[PDB]
Amino acid sequence: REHWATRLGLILAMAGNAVGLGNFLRFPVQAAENGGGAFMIPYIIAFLLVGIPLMWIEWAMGRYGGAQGHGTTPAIFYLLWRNRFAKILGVFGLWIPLVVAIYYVYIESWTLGFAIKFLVGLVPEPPPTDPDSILRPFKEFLYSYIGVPKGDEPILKPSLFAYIVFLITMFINVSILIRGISKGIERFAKIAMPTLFILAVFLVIRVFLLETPNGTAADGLNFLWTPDFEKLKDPGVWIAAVGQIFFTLSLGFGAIITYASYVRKDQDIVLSGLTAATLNEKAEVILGGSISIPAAVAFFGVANAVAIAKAGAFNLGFITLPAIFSQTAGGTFLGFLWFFLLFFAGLTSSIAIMQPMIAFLEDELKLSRKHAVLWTAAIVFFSAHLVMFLNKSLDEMDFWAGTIGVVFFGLTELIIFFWIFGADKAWEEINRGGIIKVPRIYYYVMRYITPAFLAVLLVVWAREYIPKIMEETHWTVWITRFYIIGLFLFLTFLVFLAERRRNHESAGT
Ligand SMILES: CCCCCCCCO[C@@H]1O[C@H](CO)[C@@H](O)[C@H](O)[C@H]1O
Ligand SMILES: CCCCCCCCO[C@@H]1O[C@H](CO)[C@@H](O)[C@H](O)[C@H]1O
Ligand SMILES: CCCCCCCCO[C@@H]1O[C@H](CO)[C@@H](O)[C@H](O)[C@H]1O
Ligand SMILES: CCCCCCCCO[C@@H]1O[C@H](CO)[C@@H](O)[C@H](O)[C@H]1O
Ligand SMILES: CNCCCN1c2ccccc2CCc2ccccc21
Ligand SMILES: CC(C)C[C@H](N)C(=O)O
Ligand SMILES: [Cl-]
Ligand code: NA
Ligand code: NA
Repeated sequence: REHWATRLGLILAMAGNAVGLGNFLRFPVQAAENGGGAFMIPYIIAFLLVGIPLMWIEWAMGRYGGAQGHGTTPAIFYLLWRNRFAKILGVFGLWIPLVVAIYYVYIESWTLGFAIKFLVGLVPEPPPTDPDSILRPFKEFLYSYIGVPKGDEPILKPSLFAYIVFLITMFINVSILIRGISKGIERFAKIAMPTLFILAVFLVIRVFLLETPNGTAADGLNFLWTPDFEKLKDPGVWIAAVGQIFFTLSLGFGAIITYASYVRKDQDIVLSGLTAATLNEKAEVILGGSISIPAAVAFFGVANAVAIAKAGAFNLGFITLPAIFSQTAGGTFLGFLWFFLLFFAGLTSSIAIMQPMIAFLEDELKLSRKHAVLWTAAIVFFSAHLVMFLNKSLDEMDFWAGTIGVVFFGLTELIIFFWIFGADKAWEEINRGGIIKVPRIYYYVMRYITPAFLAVLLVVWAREYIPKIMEETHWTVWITRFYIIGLFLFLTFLVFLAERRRNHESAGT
């Protein structure tokens, strides 16, 4: 069994797991689209009532399972609840991270592609006034890279460069994962995190130096950090805030659990878990929130910045920011640093969502690390073609797996660990070996508050928001739904084979 060599490696690996594209690309959009400061209140509450408690729960379930040679939920859920059904529900712990990896790695490859082009200076050349004359060249740049449709058809035509970069991205992910936990994920985390931090701070510093006739970077911070209690009664903001919390902290993806399964039985998961969660939040609200938003508001003002965030989730990070940078000396290089930052941020997170499948193949099907990594890479690479060529396929996978799936799974793992397994056993398991104890009140939060909070959230969602996404979408969404449902059946079949394999082994022993 592989174990994290050092505590710093563990923290930086777990921090690398959480700190990713969600901090720098997703958070800014979610905040701006929901009133900025009006989004922060529910976000902070969601972090305290959902983020923190679930982080500890996943670290606990992981370490508990790893002690018995299991790093994924199909097996761990069964250990906590001896029921054939626990194995089915556990499949989501392999499905979610696999589906998310299918589109996450692709988006990650974009940042590598852009980074390369911006470094070499193969970027557009804007006409020397007029906002549209500045932004259009960059919009075209993105649209040509990923191949956005021009006609009436929902078909994408990625550039050859984009495709080749995706292959390289997969290769880089494999090169790290194939070396294992300590010599792969950990070695890399110790290099990537410090780099990521320096790049992020440098960018924040450069961004503040932005002052135009429309505003300053300070105006952006005020927008993001000014309370608006008139939206606290809006369910949509709460759904957005909770969704962001889950995504940014890697909760409900089965990633934290798998990583924690490599933590030694005696090791502290309380302080370690809290540190990883805190590092992510700092990287999100302080770093992530201080780059994109302040820069957009500085050049276009609050109103226009918000409109740009509402048009295309990728606008602000792949079109707007590099466009804004292009108007300053060394702006192309600054764009390179922005995309290089995103690449490392994503790379440290993509290896985390691919490890669960790898761990399952090693733990349950007894495959060698080499074979487990290559097969996982093959499944992701192949499946990724659907996201690369079918328009809005990405949007669909992100919803079922990265949005609904994670909240549902988060509630499932809590119920299984804190209700079925036992609230008092769970509590003991979480605190065992801890350098610090979990505050007493959190017992009540985990047992009553968190589950009730997520239960209400899921109910409202399925009533006033999801029916539209089941009756107001293009027919091609069914191609993606069909395929991801097939992935679930495939994983269920593997769980079944793992059962038959273990049974046969128990007879020979
Ligand atoms: C995975 C099973 C079959 C995959 C076939 C992939 C064929 C990719 O084909 C490539 O697509 C690129 C755009 O994405 C084009 O730019 C290339 O010219 C084209 O050769
Ligand atoms: C550097 C790591 C991967 C580099 C892949 C480069 C793929 C280049 O691909 C080429 O790009 C040219 C534009 O630059 C196009 O005009 C060509 O049609 C295209 O085939
Ligand atoms: C993902 C499920 C199916 C993916 C099918 C991808 C088929 C790619 O097909 C290729 O597309 C290229 C343009 O991108 C064309 O230039 C090639 O002639 C065509 O063969
Ligand atoms: C399914 C996910 C992506 C599918 C991309 C399909 C791109 C198809 O492209 C089409 O391929 C046909 C042959 O199959 C050709 O006869 C058409 O002329 C060509 O436009
Ligand atoms: C509305 N569709 C775009 C969905 C994808 N998306 C992702 C997903 C993974 C990593 C980054 C992002 C950045 C853009 C973004 C913003 C808000 C929700 C989802 C997303
Ligand atoms: C899916 C997770 C690994 C995503 C990561 N926590 C991020 O914020 O990008
Ligand atoms: Cl290109
Ligand atoms: Na994050
Ligand atoms: Na990361």
